[PDB]
Amino acid sequence: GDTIFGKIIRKEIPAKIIFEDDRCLAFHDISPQAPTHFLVIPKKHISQISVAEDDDESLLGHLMIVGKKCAADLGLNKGYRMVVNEGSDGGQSVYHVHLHVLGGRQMHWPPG
Amino acid sequence: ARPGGDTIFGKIIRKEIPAKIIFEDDRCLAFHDISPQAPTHFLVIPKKHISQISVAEDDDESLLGHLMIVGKKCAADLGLNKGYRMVVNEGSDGGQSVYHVHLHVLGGRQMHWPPG
Repeated sequence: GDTIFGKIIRKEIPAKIIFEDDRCLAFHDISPQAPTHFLVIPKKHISQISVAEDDDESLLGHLMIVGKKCAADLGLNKGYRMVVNEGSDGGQSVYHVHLHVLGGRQMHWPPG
Repeated sequence: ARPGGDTIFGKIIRKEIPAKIIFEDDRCLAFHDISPQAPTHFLVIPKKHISQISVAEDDDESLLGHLMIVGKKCAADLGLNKGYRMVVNEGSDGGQSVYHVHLHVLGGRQMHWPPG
């Protein structure tokens, strides 16, 4: 089923967009957990990483490459953390695959 | 220059130091973390040495995606039916301690927010 991230992709509700191409979108998280906290999402509706297909491998890697390029452009020269949540134990909040990128502060261990 | 490099992860790739290996293919290796932060905590690493995600090349996209696909398949094979968290750390603020790219996969308990 549709999600709020689908609405963001379709431009039906606002988001602070950092980068877009034909296959993904990066935008600042509405509930940031670090001075910089953004998401990179595919335009294809994959509901969760556990259901991603083998043919999705390059697309998933593209999310990470876009994420690292956006992080550099946003000035995260001291580093950052990338996160994908799956399911209830993973704390996944929206059932549309999304890569979190967080930085601008020391990230701690354990990662939640 | 041995394939995989001489970080501990390169040594693990070449079977020069022991590891508890879950899965291995021509591109990557999954093995259990020695300092687990959850009841299940493993790492997926490429066999190609890339020091950190910030220096990955555009042509590394398929490999990076493969780490995630292998991570999710291993998580299912290990019975993480209630979910899990995948983490890549970059540099000092990310807490990266080994400069060979690695994907953490953690599960078997409720993970909390923020993720560190």
